Amino acid sequence: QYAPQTQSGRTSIVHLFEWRWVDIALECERYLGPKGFGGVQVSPPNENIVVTNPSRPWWERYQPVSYKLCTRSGNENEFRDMVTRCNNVGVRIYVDAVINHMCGSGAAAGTGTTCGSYCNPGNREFPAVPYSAWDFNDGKCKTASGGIESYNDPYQVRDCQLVGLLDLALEKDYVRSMIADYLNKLIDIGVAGFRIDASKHMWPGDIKAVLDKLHNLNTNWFPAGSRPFIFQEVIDLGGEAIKSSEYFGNGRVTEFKYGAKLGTVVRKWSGEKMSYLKNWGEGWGFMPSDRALVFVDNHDNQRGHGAGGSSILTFWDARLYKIAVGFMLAHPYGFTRVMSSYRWARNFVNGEDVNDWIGPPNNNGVIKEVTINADTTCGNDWVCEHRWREIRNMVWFRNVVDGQPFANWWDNGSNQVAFGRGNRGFIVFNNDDWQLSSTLQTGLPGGTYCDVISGDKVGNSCTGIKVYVSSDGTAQFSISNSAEDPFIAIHAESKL
Ligand SMILES: C[C@H]1O[C@H](O[C@H]2[C@H](O)[C@@H](O)[C@@H](O)O[C@@H]2CO)[C@H](O)[C@@H](O)[C@@H]1N[C@H]1C=C(CO)[C@@H](O[C@H]2O[C@H](CO)[C@@H](O[C@H]3O[C@H](C)[C@@H](N[C@H]4C=C(CO)[C@@H](O)[C@H](O)[C@H]4O)[C@H](O)[C@H]3O)[C@H](O)[C@H]2O)[C@H](O)[C@H]1O
Ligand SMILES: *[C@H]1O[C@H](CO)[C@@H](O[C@H]2O[C@H](CO)[C@@H](O)[C@H](O)[C@H]2O)[C@H](O)[C@H]1O
Ligand SMILES: [Ca+2]
Ligand SMILES: [Cl-]
Ligand SMILES: [Cl-]
Ligand SMILES: [Cl-]
Ligand SMILES: [Cl-]
Repeated sequence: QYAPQTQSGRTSIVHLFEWRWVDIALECERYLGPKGFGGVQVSPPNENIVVTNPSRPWWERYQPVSYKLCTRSGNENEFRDMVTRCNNVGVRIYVDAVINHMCGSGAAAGTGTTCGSYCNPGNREFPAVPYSAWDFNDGKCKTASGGIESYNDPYQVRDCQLVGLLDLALEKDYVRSMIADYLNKLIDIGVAGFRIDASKHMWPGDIKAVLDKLHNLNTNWFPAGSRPFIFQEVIDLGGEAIKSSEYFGNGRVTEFKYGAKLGTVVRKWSGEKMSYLKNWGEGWGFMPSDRALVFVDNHDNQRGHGAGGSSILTFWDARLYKIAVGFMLAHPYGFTRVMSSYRWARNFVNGEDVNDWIGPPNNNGVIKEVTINADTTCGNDWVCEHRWREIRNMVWFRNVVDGQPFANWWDNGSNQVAFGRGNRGFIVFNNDDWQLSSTLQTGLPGGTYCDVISGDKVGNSCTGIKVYVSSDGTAQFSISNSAEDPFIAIHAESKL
């Protein structure tokens, strides 16, 4: 469950948050395949309740009403087409599996659902699965309200309702089997693995019991005997009762400490400095690298949901975000996930974005297609960070340097740092309020290399900055603190 099952040599996934299946299929073919991306995390593909107040928020997709593959992203045929087309160009599909719960316990009964299935939340009836009251944890929960009152009590976190959502009785083989049947349908379609939503809210052994029922991956695209990649969403910043490590036996775990601490460092908040990153990884108290799924931001915390707070860097802070994403994609720690977002109208009231519910770009609730501009950006308010040169080229960097060790660290004792990956790549950052002008050991063979942050190698030449590396492996890096992108990255495949 720990191996990502990407094509050999492909080292990242992108979250194409709220994208439609046909757009992802096209994106695999025209972009992600050719640009070396390993895979796509998709939004929940199972039927959800329609939320009309507020009007179609993103988060309605975390309120399941059946396991039918029919959502605002598309129907089952479109989903299958996507998985087929993406796998056929070497880009894997990872599903966001919403398995801890069904919809809100206070929701109305009816067929206000994305495929038209009936449900009666008050009576715990989901006939399209089917589930009945017997399949939920209302009895087992010991709080007066039926909700989680204290994260200090692991029983309540797992057995009570998370924000009022009906909590499935994951101890029951019936429930485990209903979930496995859904996940196995997806595996047989060709999905490579799963993000297990809300894993903190399930017992590790209940998750294990579900995972033990799972098929091997489809041999049209994977070697025989391949197990699905599992990454469990567990928020554990270091000060609550439930630990990430409780989940290591099932697969990887999201390391939320990563983006929280990196954001603080890059923002230079709380006295933090980039020079402190020399021992990034387990030296910062993180989980083992071979258990970690890492990311700068995710779909929750880029809009103030989940955890990390204001330190989280996002596309709204584009300059610093590119620096953080670049550091992450260069550093060997973890398996990397890059976010791909949409814009929304933020409205901060006493520090809270009261528009944090706004759903994807839409015409009257119908999700807009992703249009591609001549300059390779996207229209219709899709941000497409994974198309930014500075991020795409660092996705390629990580593939180029795969397997090479952290090497040749340098810092100025403040916020200028550099390091390499064996003899195959080197990166240099200036996050101080003054000039960087230093001659550094890169670990690379002598030659002239294209800086892949400012440009590209195009045939015989570089379209941006060029770095001349001496025969001894040293090079000067000159980066102004007023630079648009105050970091430079070179690697073996950017050499002229
Ligand atoms: C969002 C994450 O929440 C939890 O994280 C905790 C940390 O665990 C903790 O250490 C600390 O950092 O606080 C964090 C935030 O509280 C959780 O551990 C983590 O898994 C979460 N991310 C996962 C999980 C979910 C669930 O699938 C996603 O949550 C999102 O979707 C929710 C469902 O739509 C959305 O909630 C909306 O709907 C519910 C129903 C509503 N509650 C009202 C309704 C009912 C009855 O119907 C009443 O009984 C309730 O009392 C009412 O409040 C919410 O108000 C509404 O917003 C939620 O906001 C949204 O984040 C998440 O996307 C996943 O990644
Ligand atoms: C300076 O560096 C340290 C790591 O050397 C950062 O501390 C991190 O590591 C410890 C390890 O347990 C953890 O307890 C801290 O919360 C984490 O930040 C400091 O923050 C840097 O100031
Ligand atoms: Ca639960
Ligand atoms: Cl249970
Ligand atoms: Cl357990
Ligand atoms: Cl097999
Ligand atoms: Cl996540």
